[PDB]
Amino acid sequence: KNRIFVSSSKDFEGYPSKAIVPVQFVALLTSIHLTETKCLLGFSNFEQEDQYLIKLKFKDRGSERLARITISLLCQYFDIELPDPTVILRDIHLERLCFSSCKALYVSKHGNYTLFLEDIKPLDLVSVISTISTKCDLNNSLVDIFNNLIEMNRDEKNRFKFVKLIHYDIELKKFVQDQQKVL
Amino acid sequence: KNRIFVSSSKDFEGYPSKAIVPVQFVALLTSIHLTETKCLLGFSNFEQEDQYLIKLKFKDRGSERLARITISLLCQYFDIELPDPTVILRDIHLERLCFSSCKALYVSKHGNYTLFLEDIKPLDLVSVISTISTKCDLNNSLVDIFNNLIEMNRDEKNRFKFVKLIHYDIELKKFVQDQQKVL
Amino acid sequence: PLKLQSRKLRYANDVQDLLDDVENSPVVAT
Amino acid sequence: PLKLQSRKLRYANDVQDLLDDVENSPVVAT
Repeated sequence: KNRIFVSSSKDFEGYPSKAIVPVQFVALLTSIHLTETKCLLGFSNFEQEDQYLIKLKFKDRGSERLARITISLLCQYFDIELPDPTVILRDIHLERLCFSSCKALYVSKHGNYTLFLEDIKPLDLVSVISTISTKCDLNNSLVDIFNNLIEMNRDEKNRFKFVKLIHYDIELKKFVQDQQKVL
Repeated sequence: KNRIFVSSSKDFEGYPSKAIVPVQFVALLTSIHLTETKCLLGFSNFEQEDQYLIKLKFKDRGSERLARITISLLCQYFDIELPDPTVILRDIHLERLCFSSCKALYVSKHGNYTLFLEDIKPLDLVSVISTISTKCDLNNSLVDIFNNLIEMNRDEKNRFKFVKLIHYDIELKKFVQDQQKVL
Repeated sequence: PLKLQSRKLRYANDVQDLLDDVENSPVVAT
Repeated sequence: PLKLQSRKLRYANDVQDLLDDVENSPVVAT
């Protein structure tokens, strides 16, 4: 195929006013908005605010079920607690880091666009850390994302703090430290 | 609601010739059959053969995508390797134990029936072991399933062998041992 | 009232789709 | 030939559905 990798939501400024373009990006899951009519997943690389809003479209009950099961599995994979009906989650990153490799379809018309979900592959934090330590687009994104996350942690006013992560590992405490030295 | 818990596929003999009944069961994931038109997930409690065949229906591409993402997430959660197109997996248990709590809709007509997927909650093997060690329907099923799995391991002709599990843990080796004593 | 008309419709079609699916290609036949 | 007629149709409707969805309720408007 010819899937185009996007490193920032701003890339979408050079895209056609009316086209269907397969894209792919890497970011942290930051929010979920599940209703009975639609589902929007928000991701961000913190270049610090929501940036990518992916939509899971569904009209009938059969597809709604699939959307529900999808959200359920994604949340369970990241150890996110779900009450399963309008469901809303925000600033997920403040409590849990959820790196994700996502593939989407950019669909525009009249200059307006929507990113529809094609595939989402969660990335294990342990593998993310390892992948950065030992050692392309994916890796550049993972590095950039972690750097921003590092600057946000230094900033005293910013609500993001590693120590406040429900999964603050000893290994995470170790990677952050040895990661600031590079700075 | 009034979801009925089933402990065996044979229970479906007392069900209506034409009705929609919400059910729920616990079993191991044993097979996947993903095509471009349908998707069937096979589960078994090894009371030793496939027993529950759950279907994920989808007609259009939008719902097919959701089905794909669902299978992708379920497989990733269990560390199952997926090539992502007709996709087939069999005797998954011989390589990986994948306990699952599933909720389905029994839909019959003319005496024939189909179990459609409503929700699937994977169960961590570590939690399964713990839940059995420390210490209802769910627990009875988890115990029964593990007992059958234990007898299948004793049987020399049976292909199922704990030691051959890609995830044979030291803790798994320990739970099995201390579990045969109860027998 | 509008969020209810839609629900009823979606639920009503869902019932038919599932029943039709079982009629044409059951997973377990007798 | 039958598995292809279906594909073409499904893909063709998919394109329309997605474009129609963006036209009625875009997630990002300008």
